[PDB]
Amino acid sequence: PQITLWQRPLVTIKIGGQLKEALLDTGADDTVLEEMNLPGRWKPKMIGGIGGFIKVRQYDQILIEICGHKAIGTVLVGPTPVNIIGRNLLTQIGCTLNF
Amino acid sequence: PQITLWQRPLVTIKIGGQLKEALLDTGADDTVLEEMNLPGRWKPKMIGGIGGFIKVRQYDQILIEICGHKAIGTVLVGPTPVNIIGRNLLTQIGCTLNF
Ligand SMILES: COC(=O)N[C@H](C(=O)N[C@@H](C)CCC[C@@H](C=O)N(CCC(C)C)S(=O)(=O)c1ccc(N)cc1)C(c1ccccc1)c1ccccc1
Ligand SMILES: [Cl-]
Ligand SMILES: [Cl-]
Ligand SMILES: [Cl-]
Repeated sequence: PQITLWQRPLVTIKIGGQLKEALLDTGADDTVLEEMNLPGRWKPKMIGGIGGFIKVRQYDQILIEICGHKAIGTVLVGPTPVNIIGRNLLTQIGCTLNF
Repeated sequence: PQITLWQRPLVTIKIGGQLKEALLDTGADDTVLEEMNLPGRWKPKMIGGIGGFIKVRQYDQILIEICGHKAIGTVLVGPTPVNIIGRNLLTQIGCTLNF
């Protein structure tokens, strides 16, 4: 699809068999989701935001479907204001910016 | 142009007679620039997200040139770790997400 930016570019994602709403975020290097259960082990990660840095849990090789496109990659879990799909998965789904 | 997301989508902007590098950020509601001077009236504002909130100065009706496309809009100025072009100005240059 082609998504304009007059409103937040919110899409439905599917992860662990559940639907969530998430923001397609070209400013985010990484995908970060609100607290949830994910399978497997996690590793520590620090990410920097507008307000400073936070600690998050890093899960690798996680299956996630984004606006109907399947991806398998790194998902960080922690105290984010909204679920955010970052460049690590935007590239998997073939997303570009155009003007 | 078509800008891929393999790397941060950084472009050159011109604002207040200064050339700067800024991030095209579909996740950002607002445009936020590192500390700089701008003409005219401003009011304080808090903007938030990952990490928490920061206080910024809000300047309205500011001329900006983004990757050679002229726009006008609100520019926030404050302690952001990176110059961000948000949706308020992305729309004006006709920027879309495509996949
Ligand atoms: C008054 O209105 C607001 O304050 N709106 C919020 C908003 O747009 N804020 C933007 C001006 C500023 C944050 C834009 C945002 C993404 O690239 N970031 C900046 C880019 C990095 C590289 C510096 S960020 O918050 O630091 C970030 C960093 C890393 C990662 N993985 C994800 C996000 C907005 C938000 C949108 C997206 C991410 C974080 C916050 C928000 C939503 C819900 C509740 C509170 C605030
Ligand atoms: Cl990944
Ligand atoms: Cl505006
Ligand atoms: Cl349009």
